[PDB]
Amino acid sequence: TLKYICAECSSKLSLSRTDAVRCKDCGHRILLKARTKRLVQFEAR
Amino acid sequence: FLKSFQFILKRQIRWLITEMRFPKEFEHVAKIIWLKILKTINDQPQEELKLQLHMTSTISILYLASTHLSLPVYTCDYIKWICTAKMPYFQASEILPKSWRIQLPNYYVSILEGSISPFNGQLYNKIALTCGMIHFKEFFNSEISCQGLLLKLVMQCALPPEFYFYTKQVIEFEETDIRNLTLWERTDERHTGRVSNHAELRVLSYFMLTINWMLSFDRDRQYPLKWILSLTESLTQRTTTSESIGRNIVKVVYPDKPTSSDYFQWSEEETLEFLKWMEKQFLPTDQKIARRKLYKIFPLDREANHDGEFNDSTHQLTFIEDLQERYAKQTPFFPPARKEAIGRLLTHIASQLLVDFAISKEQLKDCISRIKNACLHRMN
Amino acid sequence: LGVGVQGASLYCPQENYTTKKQEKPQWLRPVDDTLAEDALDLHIVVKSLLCDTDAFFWDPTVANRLDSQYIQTASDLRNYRDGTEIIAYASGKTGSVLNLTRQNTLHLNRHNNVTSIELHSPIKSIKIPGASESIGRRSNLVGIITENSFQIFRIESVHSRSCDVMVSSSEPLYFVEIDDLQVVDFAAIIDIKGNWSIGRIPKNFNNLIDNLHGTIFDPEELSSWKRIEWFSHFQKILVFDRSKMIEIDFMNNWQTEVVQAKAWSNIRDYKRIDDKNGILLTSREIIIVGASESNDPVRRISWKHDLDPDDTTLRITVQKVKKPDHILLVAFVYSMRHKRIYMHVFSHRKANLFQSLGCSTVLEIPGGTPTGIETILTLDFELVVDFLVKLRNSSEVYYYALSNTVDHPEWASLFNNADEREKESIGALVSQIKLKERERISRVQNLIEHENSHDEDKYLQDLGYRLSIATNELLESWQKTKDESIHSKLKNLLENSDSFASIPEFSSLLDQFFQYYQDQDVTFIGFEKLLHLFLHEDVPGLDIFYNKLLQCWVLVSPQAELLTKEIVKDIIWSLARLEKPSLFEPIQNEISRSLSGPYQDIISSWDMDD
Amino acid sequence: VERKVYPSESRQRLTSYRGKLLLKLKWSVNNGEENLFEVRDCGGLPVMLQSNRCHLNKMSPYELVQHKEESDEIGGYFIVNGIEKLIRMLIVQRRNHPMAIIRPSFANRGASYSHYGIQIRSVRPDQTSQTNVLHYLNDGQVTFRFSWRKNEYLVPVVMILKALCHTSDRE
Amino acid sequence: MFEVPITLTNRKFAQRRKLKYQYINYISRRFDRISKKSSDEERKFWKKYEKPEKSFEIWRTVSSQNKQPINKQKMTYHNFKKIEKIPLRKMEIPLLHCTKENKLYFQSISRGLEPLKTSTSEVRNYRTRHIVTLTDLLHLNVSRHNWSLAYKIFATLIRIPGVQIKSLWGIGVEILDNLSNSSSGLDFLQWMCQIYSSKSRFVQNINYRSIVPPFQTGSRTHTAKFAITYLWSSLINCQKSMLIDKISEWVLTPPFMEDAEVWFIYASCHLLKADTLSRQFVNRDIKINQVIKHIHYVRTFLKICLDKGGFAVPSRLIENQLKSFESRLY
DNA sequence: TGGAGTACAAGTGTGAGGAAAAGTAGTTGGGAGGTGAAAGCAGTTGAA
Repeated sequence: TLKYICAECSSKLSLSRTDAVRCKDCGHRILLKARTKRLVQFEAR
Repeated sequence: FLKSFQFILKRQIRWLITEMRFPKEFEHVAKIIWLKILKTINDQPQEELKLQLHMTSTISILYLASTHLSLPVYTCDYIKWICTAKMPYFQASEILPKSWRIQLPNYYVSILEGSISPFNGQLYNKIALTCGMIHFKEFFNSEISCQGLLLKLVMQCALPPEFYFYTKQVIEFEETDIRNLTLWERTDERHTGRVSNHAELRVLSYFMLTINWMLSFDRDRQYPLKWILSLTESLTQRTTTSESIGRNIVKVVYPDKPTSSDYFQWSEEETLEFLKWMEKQFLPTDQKIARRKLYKIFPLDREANHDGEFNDSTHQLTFIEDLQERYAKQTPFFPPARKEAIGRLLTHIASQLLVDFAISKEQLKDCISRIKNACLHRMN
Repeated sequence: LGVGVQGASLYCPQENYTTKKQEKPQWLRPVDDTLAEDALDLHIVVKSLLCDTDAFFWDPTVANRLDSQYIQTASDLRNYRDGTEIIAYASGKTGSVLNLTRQNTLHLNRHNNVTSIELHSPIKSIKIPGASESIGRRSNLVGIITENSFQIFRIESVHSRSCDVMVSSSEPLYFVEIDDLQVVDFAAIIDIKGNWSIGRIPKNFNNLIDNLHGTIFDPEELSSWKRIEWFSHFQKILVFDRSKMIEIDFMNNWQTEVVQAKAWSNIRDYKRIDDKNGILLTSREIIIVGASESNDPVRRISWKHDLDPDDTTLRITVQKVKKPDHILLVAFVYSMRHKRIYMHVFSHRKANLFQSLGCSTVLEIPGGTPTGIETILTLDFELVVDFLVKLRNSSEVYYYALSNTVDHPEWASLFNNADEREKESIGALVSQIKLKERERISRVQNLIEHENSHDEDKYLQDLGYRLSIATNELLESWQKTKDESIHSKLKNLLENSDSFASIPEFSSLLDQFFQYYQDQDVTFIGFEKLLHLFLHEDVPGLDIFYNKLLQCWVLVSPQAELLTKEIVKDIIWSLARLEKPSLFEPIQNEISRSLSGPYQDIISSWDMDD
Repeated sequence: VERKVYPSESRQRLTSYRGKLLLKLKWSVNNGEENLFEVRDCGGLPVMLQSNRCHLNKMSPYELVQHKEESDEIGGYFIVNGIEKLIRMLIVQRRNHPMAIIRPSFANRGASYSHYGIQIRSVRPDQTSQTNVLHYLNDGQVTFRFSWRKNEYLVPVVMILKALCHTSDRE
Repeated sequence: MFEVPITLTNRKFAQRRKLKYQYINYISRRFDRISKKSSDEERKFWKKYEKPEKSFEIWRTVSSQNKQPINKQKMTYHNFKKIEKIPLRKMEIPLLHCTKENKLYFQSISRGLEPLKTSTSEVRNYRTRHIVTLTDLLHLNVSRHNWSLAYKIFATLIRIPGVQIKSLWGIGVEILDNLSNSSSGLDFLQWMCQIYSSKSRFVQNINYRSIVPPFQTGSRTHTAKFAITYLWSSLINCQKSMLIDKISEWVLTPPFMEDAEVWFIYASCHLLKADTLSRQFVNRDIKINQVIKHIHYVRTFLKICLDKGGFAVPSRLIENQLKSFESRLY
C-alpha cells in the first residue's frame, strides 16, 4: 500500500517507477507524503 | 508475428465457444490447421522465409474448420461479426497482446490490426492461399452444406419457399457430378483465376438465374402484377432487427459501390440503434485530465430518462417477426412492361447480395457469364 | 446598423452566437444580433414535369444547358401585355439541338411547338441575361456558347394563335483569336481562357469586339474556370477563377485584385442576384453575400455563413423573396456527386441590415445526381419557392414547388436473349421442374397419409438397423486406418433416404441412436444448441424450430404444409455431420506435427494463456 | 490546461511568485513610414502580494483560508526563490523644493568654491529623480551642477538661464 | 458530403501535390524569364504568398493604394503554346516514378479538368469510415432541428481517436439549444479557451494539413473564433439572468493588445452596468459618482477600439445611448 | 466432298499500388544561468 497526497486536491496517491511527479486527478506538481501506522514512543512529559 | 497471431487466433476462437456456441471440439479442428501451416513454415528455411500472412489469414483458417464440420456459418456471417465488432478482428493490435506490443515493430503492428477490410473478393483469395499452402483437398473434405446456405437465403428475401427447390433443380442440372459443390485449391502463384471457382459464390450465381427463369418463363399466369409490387416493397422495408442493423454496419465499410451512403434515408429509431451499437466500438477502440473534463460535459449515456432499466416491454422485434410482416404483406397469390419490372426486384435482390458477401459488381457479373453460357452450353 | 464589421470581411458561421449586441433598453429584444428567431420550416415537394428528350473528372468549361425566365418582346414593349415565361434548353444526340405557360404550375405549351435552329457544335452554355429595373423591360435576347463558335440569338414577337416562338440571330463569330471562351454575361461581353473583352451587340440581323479589353492571366492557376458579370451597372466587370476575383472597370483605366482565395479555399460559383446591389458569392467552406457599397459602388463585403460540405464541383442557385418589411435570399448549393441539397435563409432589411436563420435539406430522384438547378422568377411565415432540376444520366426536366407548408442497366440489359433455336430450350428446365414438382408432390403425399401408423413405423425400425451395421464397420474402419498421421456422409443408406415424415418422432430415433453409443471413436455434435444460426435466437427444441416456420408461410403457398416439414428434414440430411472420431484422433496429431517443428516452434505454438 | 498560481504554491515549490512582463515595441524605419509592432515576453517580473497583480487582491478572509493563506494575510512583499523578501523604505529629500544648504563638502571641489549652494531634487511624473545643485563661487561666479550617466557636469547659470527663454538683461 | 475532421494521409494524394506544385514552379519561373525580355517544390511555392489567418480568404479592399492598371496584353494561342511545352518537357523524369493514375491525373490537370474523386471516399480504414458516417448524421440532425439525437451522435463522435477541433466547438449549439438538463453550453467554451489558447506566432512556412487557422486556432494577432464566442455568449447570458463584475474583471486580465473586437465588448460590459445601475428606484452619495466611472470606461474603451485596426462601431449611436444614460444622472 | 482462316475460350509471363506506426525533419519559444570608506599619521620624495 503506497500512499502520497497531492497538495491541491488531497487525493491519495501512489507513485511507481518511470512516472511523472504529478497528480492523476489534477495536474499538480507539489505532492506531499502521508504517514502510516508506525510506532513512535514518547515520555509524557 | 507468428507468436501474436496465435494469441489473436486463440481469442477469436474463444468467443465463438463462449456465446455463439460453436463446440468445444471446434477449437481443435482449426488447431491442426494452424499446426500444418507451421509445417509450411518448416518447408521454408528460416533465413529469408518471408511468410505471407494478413488479417484475412485469421478469417481463412477459421473458415476451413467450419464447413469441415458442415456448419451453417459462412463468409456472410464472417463479414457481419467483424464489422459489428463481435470477434476481435479490427484493432486487434490494440488490446490483445498487452506485453508483446512494446516489442513489436511499426509494420508488424499495422498488418496485425484491422487496417483495411476485405474488398473485391479478397476474403476468398486468402482461402486460395489457405488451400494451396496446405492442400485442403486430399487431407480434409471440401464439401459444403449448401442446404444450410439456401435455408438462410429464402427468409432474407421472403419469397414463398417454392423457390427453394426451383433453385435446387437449377444446381442439379448444371453441376457435373450433381452433388459436391467443392472448394477450389490454388498452390501455384499469385494468379487468382477469373472463373469464380469458389463453392459458396457458385451458389450465388445459381440463385440469380432462378429468380429470372421461374418468373419470365411462366406461361401458367400464376404470378400476378400486384404481387411484384408487393415483393419489391416487402423487401424494400427497413426495420429494427439485429440483422438489418448489423447489415447497416457492413453497408458503411465499403466505399466504392452504391448503397454505401445509405445513412441519408435512415429513420429515427434506426439511427439510435446505430448509436446503441456505438457502445460496441469503444470497448475495442498528462493530457488525460483534458479529455476527462470534456467527457464530463459530454456524458455518453443519456443525461436523464435513459433506456436501460425502465424502458419498455420490448422495442426490438426479432428476426422471426418481420417475416410475419414480410409474408403477410403479400396477399396477391391468385407483357413487355413486366420484363423490365422484373428488374426492379432483380436489382433489389442484387444490392443485398453484393455488399453482404464482399465482392464487387463485376465479380458477380463475370460470374454470371461463366455460368450463363455454361448451363445452356450442355444442350448445344 | 449594428456593430459587426471589419472593412474587408464580415463573418457569421453556424451557431457561433454572433457578435452584434447593442443593449437597446426598449424592453423588447434588447440585443440586435445577426440572427433571427421564429418557428421551423419543413419543405414538401409539389412534383410536376416540364420536358424531356476520363470517367474520374469533369471539364469545368461547361456552365449550363438550360435557362427559363420571363421575357418581354417588342410587341410587349408596345402593348399592355407584359410577361410570358419561356424556356431555352438543349436536347438531341450530343446536346447540339437547340429549342411555357403557367396554368397552376410551370408546363410546356399546348401547341407543342419548339424553335429548332440547327447547330453544328456541342453546346456548353445556355443563358438569357435579364434586364434591370432602371431600364424598365425584360430582355428579349439570348446568348449561348458552343464548343466551336459563339452564337447570339434573339426572341422576337411571339404569337398567341399558335404560340409560335421565332428567332432572329447574330452570326456565329468564330474564334478569330483561337482560344476557347468560358462564361458570357450581358446584363457580346466575353471571358476567354485567361483574357476577356467587351463586345458590341447589333440590332442588324441583315448582313462585335471593341478595342478595350484585358486579361487576368494567372501563371500559377492550372484550371480554366473563368467568370464575368456586370457589377452595379457602372461598367465594372468581375473576372473570376478558382483562385481570385478581379474587379475591372472597362470604362476607366482602374483594375483591382479584390478577393484572393488561394490559401485554404477556392471560388466555386458566383450567381448574380437580379437585385442591383446584393449579390452572393459561393466559395468552398463559406457562403458569402458580399454586396456593393453605399457611398461608392465598388465592393462592400457583407455578412456570410460557413458551409461544411466540401467538393470540387459545387455551384449555387439563389432565389429572392419580396416581403413588405424585408427581402429573403434562399441559397441552394448543389454538386455533381450526390443528390442532396443545402439551403440557407438570409434576410435584407432597409438599412442594408442582414440576418440569418439556419439550414435544411431535401431529397431527390434516384436516377443519377443533379448537374444544374434553375429557379423561376415567378413574375413578381408560409414561405414558398419553385425551381426545376436536371439530373446526370438523364434528360428529364421536373418541376418542384417547395414551401413552408434504382434499376441498373446491366442488371436489366444482360438477359432475355433473342435466338430461335435457343428460344424455348432455356425453358426445358422450366418443363423439367414441372415434371418433377408434380412428381415430388405425389411422392411426399405417400407419407402424408401415413400418420402415426405401423406402416411407416417399420421403416424407422429398419432405419435404425441399416445405419447400425455400416457404422460399427466405419468405427473399425478408423482403427485400421489410425496408423496414418496424415469423412462424414450420412448417406450410407440406399432405401430412399426420404421415407419418414415427422419432426418429433425422428428425434426419438436419433436421441436413442445417441443413447446407442457410449464407446470411443464415436462422437456426435450438438443439434439443439447448434442449429440456431437461422432463427438467430434460442432454439430450445428441434420440434419447436418448425413451430414458427409453421407460422411463416401460411398465406404464400398452396396448402403450406408438407414443404416446411421436408426442408427441416433436409437440414437433418444436410447439417448432421456426425462422424468425428474421438479424442485419440486429435491428440495423436496435436503432438506429431508438433514434433515436425523443433523447440523454436514449440513455445511459439501455444494456447491456454488467458 | 491554463491554470492559476497562488503564492502558497510558490512557498512549497520554493520558487518565485512571478507575473509575466509584456513589452510592445515600435520598430519604425525612415521616421514613421513603416512601423513594426510586436509585443514581446520579457520574463517573469516577481509580483508583490495582495496588489493589483496578485490573485489575493480583493478576496475575503474566508477565501484566504480556502487558498492556504492566513486569514489576515498581510501582503506587501515579494517571494524570490522561496525566500520572502521586501523593499526597505528610504528617507530622501523632499521633492520640488529648493533647499538653502551650507555644506563643507562644497569647497572640496576645488578653487573658489564657497560653502554655499541651493539644492533641488526634482522628480518627473514617472517618479524618476534628477538633482540640480546651484553653487556659489567666491569670485561672484554662480554655477549649475547636475549629473548624467554617473558623471558630473559643471556649467554656468546664465547659459542655462539664457537657453530657457528669450531673456533680456533686465529680465 | 460534409467536411470530416480527419488527418487522412495517402501517398497518392501526397505525390500528386508533390507533382503539381513542382509543375507550377517551372512554369512560373518560365513566366519570369519571358516577362522580363518582353527543396520540397511546395515549401518553395508558398513563399510568394501571405496566408490570411483571420479569414479563409485574404480580402483586399479596393478603396486604398491597392489600385492597379489593366494589362491589356491578352493571352493568345502563340504565347500559351511554348510557355507550357518546356516545363512539360522538364517534368518528364519523375512522371514514371508516379502511379499510372497520377500521370493521368497530371495531364488532366495540365489542361484544366478539375477532379471528381475526393479524398474522403477511397480511404477504406474502418476507423475513418465510421468518422465520415457520424459526421454527416451529426450535421444532418442539427440541420433537421433534432437535438437529443445529435447530442448522442456528438458524444460518440468525440470519443473516436483521430477527430479534431472542427466538430468540437462549432456545433456546440446542442447544449445551447437543449436547455433542459443542460451543462449550459458556456462551460464547454470555457473548456475550449483554456486548453487550445496559445500565443505562438503563426510560422507560415510549414504546410498546414488538418488544422486550419481561421476557425479553430488562436495564435498571436488572431484571437480565436471560440475565444470571442465565449466573450459574447457570456455577456448575453450575463444580461439574461436579470455577475457582470465577474466578467468585467475577467476580460480585464488578458491584454489582447492587437484586436479591436475585444475592446468593444470590454466597453460593452460597462455599458450594461451604466444601463442597469442608472435606475436608482427612488421615485444619493456613492451611486452617482460610481456610474461616472462606467460612463468614462465606455468612452475610453471605445476610443481604443478605434485606436486599433479595422472594426467600426456605431459610435454616433452609442453617444446617443450614453447621453440617455446621463439624463437620469443629471 | 478435303483442307485453310474467322474467334468462342484458356493458361503463360511480368511488376505495381496500397497500408500504417514509427522515425527524423523543420521550426520556434522558453529557461536559469554561468563562462573600497571616516581621519588619522608618518616616511619618503617632492622643485621650481
